[PDB]
Amino acid sequence: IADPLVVTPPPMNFDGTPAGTPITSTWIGETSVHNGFKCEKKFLQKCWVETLYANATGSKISGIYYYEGSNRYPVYSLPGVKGIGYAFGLKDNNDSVAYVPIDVDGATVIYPAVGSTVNHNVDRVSLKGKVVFVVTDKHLETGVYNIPYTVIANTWSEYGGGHKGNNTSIVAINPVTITAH
Repeated sequence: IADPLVVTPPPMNFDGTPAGTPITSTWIGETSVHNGFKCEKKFLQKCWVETLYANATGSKISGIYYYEGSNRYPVYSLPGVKGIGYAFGLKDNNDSVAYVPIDVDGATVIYPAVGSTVNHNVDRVSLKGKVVFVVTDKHLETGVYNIPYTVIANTWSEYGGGHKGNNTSIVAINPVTITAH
């Protein structure tokens, strides 16, 4: 079974602005699920997680990115919203695993990652995500932006051993408001 990962950013206030300006000074809405993907063993058998994949569902905005260190994150448009987009981080919730961009250079391996635990006793991977919103129109209107519930990735598993079937799941952004002055 797999639990959806729904990141929950807090309300934002933005006081202006070139495209690519982040709405907040760092990432927000960090959220994690204990049971990201868990394989269900058949009776008297053993199962483990071999690989997890994430496919970002959004449309990239050409030429706009979110930078952290040597990492360059794509920025996507938000269905229903003009002038604000998002970047996101998604990873194995292992303390040895860093956040790095997916969907760069269709789907992306997210497990194993560098630092992940990998053995036949890993029947469960926990997942963690976060988001940042980015100005994409240099003429962003002032007012109240209501970001709708937005699925941002579909995810799925490849399990090993004797299991009851692979899972699919999602990553989504919970609705949030950005007040632009």
